Amino acid sequence: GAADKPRGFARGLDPERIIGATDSSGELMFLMKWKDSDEADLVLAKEANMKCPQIVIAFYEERLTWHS
Amino acid sequence: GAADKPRGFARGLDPERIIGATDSSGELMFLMKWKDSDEADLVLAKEANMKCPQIVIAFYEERLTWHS
Amino acid sequence: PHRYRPGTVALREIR
Repeated sequence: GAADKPRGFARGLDPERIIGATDSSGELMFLMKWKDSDEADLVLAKEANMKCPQIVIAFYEERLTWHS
Repeated sequence: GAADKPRGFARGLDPERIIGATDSSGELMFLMKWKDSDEADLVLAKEANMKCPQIVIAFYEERLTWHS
Repeated sequence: PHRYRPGTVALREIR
């Protein structure tokens, strides 16, 4: 709602690790764990790609799976 | 040899798109297509991660699978 | 020399 600010990247925190993902709205989002904070937030993947690409990469790298 | 052909990023070309990935050697590598080249070649993921993070992200985004 | 493998990013929908 209008007063639920700041949220996500607007909290000014340093991204630590992506811990989850969702597509329920049509746009990909990441559940972001921030350094030194217990509360993880949803952030747009498009925003994370811009703001913390290495964090995005690390998330994908950890979930890369080979198939046979 | 002293005069081995430059490979990968050392060739000074602009990356275009990652074609595929493999961790055969124990290091994760990408088959990189370069702009205006028909001559793809293997680069380390850690190197691609730093030099063209948006290309690495685009690769992983193309290959998201939802297990649940 | 330019073989590559079948690999995906295995995600789990939160919802």
